[PDB]
Amino acid sequence: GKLPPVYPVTVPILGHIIQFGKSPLGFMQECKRQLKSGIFTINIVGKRVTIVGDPHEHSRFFLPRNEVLSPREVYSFMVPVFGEGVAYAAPYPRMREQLNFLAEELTIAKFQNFVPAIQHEVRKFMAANWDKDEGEINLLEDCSTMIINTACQCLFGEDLRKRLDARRFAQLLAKMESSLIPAAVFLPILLKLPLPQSARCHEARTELQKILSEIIIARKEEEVNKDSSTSDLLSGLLSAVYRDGTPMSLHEVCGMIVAAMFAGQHTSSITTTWSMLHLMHPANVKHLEALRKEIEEFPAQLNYNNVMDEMPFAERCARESIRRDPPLLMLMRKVMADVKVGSYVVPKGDIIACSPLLSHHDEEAFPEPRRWDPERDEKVEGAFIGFGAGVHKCIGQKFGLLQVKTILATAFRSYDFQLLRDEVPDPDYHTMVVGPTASQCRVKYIRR
Ligand code: HEM
Ligand SMILES: O=C(N[C@@H](Cn1cncn1)c1ccc(Cl)cc1Cl)c1ccc(-c2nnc(-c3ccccc3)o2)cc1
Repeated sequence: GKLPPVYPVTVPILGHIIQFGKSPLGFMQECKRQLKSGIFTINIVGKRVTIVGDPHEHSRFFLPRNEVLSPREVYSFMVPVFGEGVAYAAPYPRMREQLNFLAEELTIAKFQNFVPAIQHEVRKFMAANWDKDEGEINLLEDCSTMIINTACQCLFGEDLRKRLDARRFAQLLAKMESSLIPAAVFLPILLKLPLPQSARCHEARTELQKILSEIIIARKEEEVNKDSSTSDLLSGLLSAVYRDGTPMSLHEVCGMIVAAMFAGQHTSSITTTWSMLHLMHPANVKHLEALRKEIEEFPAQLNYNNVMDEMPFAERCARESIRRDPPLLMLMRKVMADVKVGSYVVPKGDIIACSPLLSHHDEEAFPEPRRWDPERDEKVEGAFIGFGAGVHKCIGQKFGLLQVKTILATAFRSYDFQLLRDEVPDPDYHTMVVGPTASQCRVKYIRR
């Protein structure tokens, strides 16, 4: 009656999923062009997915309440990692309380200490691995390693870090990441079947929870004497009290730690990696010299004020990396009730989606979208959705960018880099969180 245009189904069981796999951006643009409409419906394994692909209409996706546009069903596949009743799996008011508590642990007030702590970890890394006059590295692997160290330095007590060090924490997160199946969104039977991948999620989460409980017990054994107990993400969340007067359970605390550490790890690593890749490319020398000018007068020891107040260009670099190659390609909700978007009604039962990948390549909002240009601004309000928006906007943005900017400032003060390829790497769309193709990320570092 008032449905968006349906892109024709020509291969029935998997309507558009194979073409989407082959070229996510190419596919979606072709739907947009052929149907002459930013708002269109594709068919994924038999499920209607209505894409809100017109930037002018972003608010119709991001602003409706959970009860109308629901995130629970689309995050169901992450329950084995977050836990039953945690985050999106909890009743919505309780979901928001949990997410709010997490947000409060990532506030700007803590950054006074985070900045030197982060730089210290970075400098430790570089000293140990970038210690030659010049050397070849995988930049993606190395940025990932730095982000695990910097994040854990900020958010984990030293006792926790001893128990769960960078190597072990990486392995744990990797076991989780490699064992999740986003396809379960469209093949919900997967969540009910015996799968090795589900078992592995349970093992990893159980290992983490065991470690947390041992740390909690040890702190309680030792605290009365200390006069100075450990303050970290774990202790913060443990002291949270819900509006009904009850504390978070360890189960919930573990899940929220999984959520934070998982969320921050890949996105922040990938963002740092893309930024450095672009900045070291010849097409972008004007931009590199803009970064080197920004940071030229900084102390050897970055402080809060340097990073928070005096790095607007470095931040523009991070943001435009996410603009061009957003780590999260597709944001989704389940439609619980009919919703107006543009000239259309999206029916109850649809999955509705808003794709940072598609929207970031709308040529009205972002002319020449495959050009990386940190000096661009959007020409359509709210077109940039790299960190989402509205009800579920990213709560980790500032902390993520804090780490990115600190690495950029620290790396480029002491090194140049040469990309060992003519072009900036292709994005690799095969993974949950999309980064540059790992095998294309070998670079030469050169000490200054
Ligand atoms: C570093 C680059 C980052 C990018 C590009 C990014 C991107 C996003 C996006 C697109 C969303 C929206 C999800 C949706 O609409 O369904 C989101 C939400 C979220 N992000 Fe991030 N994020 C980043 C860093 C972080 C970090 C460092 C953390 C935690 C330390 C974090 C934690 C979260 C959480 C908890 C949510 C859910 C918010 C809610 O549901 O209300 N993110 N992020
Ligand atoms: O990593 C995921 N979610 C993360 C996103 N994140 C927020 N900041 C940093 N990352 C996440 C979100 C909320 C919370 Cl609290 C914890 C996490 Cl850790 C995630 C990745 C991919 C998908 C996904 N599901 N379906 C797709 C998809 C569907 C069609 C085409 C392409 C992708 O992608 C879902 C979740």
